[PDB]
Amino acid sequence: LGDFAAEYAKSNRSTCKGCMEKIEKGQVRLSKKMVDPEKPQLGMIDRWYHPGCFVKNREELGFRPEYSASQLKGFSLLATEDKEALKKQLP
DNA sequence: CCCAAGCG
DNA sequence: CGCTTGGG
Ligand SMILES: [Zn+2]
Repeated sequence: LGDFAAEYAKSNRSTCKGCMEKIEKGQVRLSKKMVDPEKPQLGMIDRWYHPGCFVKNREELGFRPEYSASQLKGFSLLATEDKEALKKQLP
């Protein structure tokens, strides 16, 4: 059961591991906590995705369309409008 | 110049 | 953890 987060980007310095394009400050982003090959030195760090790019990879990231949004830690803290958009985007 | 939030 | 850099 890989663990997931959802939040508004704290900054514009993070990069979407999907499209490899930088995410903008304030933009809704999703993460799988997960060791990096490069820095196993680091333990379980966040890998961030555009919700779209995330969705592209539900399988490879081990997303459980069953449980749904509830499984994204922090999902409840989002604007109602934003909460909605995701529910839709979701398997 | 400065330095800790942010990220990786 | 250590580095880069937003935000002073
Ligand atoms: Zn992306």
